[PDB]
Amino acid sequence: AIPQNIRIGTDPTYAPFESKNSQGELVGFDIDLAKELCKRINTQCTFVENPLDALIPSLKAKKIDAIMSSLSITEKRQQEIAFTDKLYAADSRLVVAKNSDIQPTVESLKGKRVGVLQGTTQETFGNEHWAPKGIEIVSYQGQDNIYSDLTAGRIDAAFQDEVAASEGFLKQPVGKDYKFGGPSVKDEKLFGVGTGMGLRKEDNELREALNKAFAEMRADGTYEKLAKKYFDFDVYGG
Repeated sequence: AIPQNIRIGTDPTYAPFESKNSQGELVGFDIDLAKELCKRINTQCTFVENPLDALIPSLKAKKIDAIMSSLSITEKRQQEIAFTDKLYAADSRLVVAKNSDIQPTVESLKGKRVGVLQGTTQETFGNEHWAPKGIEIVSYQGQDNIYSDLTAGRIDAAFQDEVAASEGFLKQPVGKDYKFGGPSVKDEKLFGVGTGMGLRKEDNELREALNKAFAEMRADGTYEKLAKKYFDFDVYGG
């Protein structure tokens, strides 16, 4: 028998990713997924505010039944707990201006300047991945600073996620001025397959479901359909 009620901990921090209604209602892209799952699981879903750093402890304190946030999933993390409801693939994407023709390849990247966001696997990984390749990389401490450089042409391209890029980049007039270099490259191991919900292994039955429900969404293209609606990109590409 499945749980009578499911407690989810979601703390909106990125409008594009989530948000809150002044009417007291809760809205967000990740929320819509949970609802669809709630029906499939045939149970009640309750959202509780709480920061990631608190989500992990809360899960241990049995305070929450599941964790739903931007938190990325990784093999190393899987060894600790169980993950599912995978939202989207968080690989990488290249953003360049139509003026400069750049294709998904380290070669064409050689001699080109690339900007990255400090405090990430890209910079650290790049410092070695794109280091011996003879590629110049710059780390920034501002998210908007990176886009500003791109719009200025100070950077030949930036390694960002597809969903995050389109969700914001394209979702903003900035993308209109420039938008090219879809699929790029990057180690998926750093961020795993992408992002998902943090569940405990004991969730043998729940995991079996959520996973089953996810497969159904793919069969009916519910996931892909929603993605195409929210934004025009490729989930597979990540």
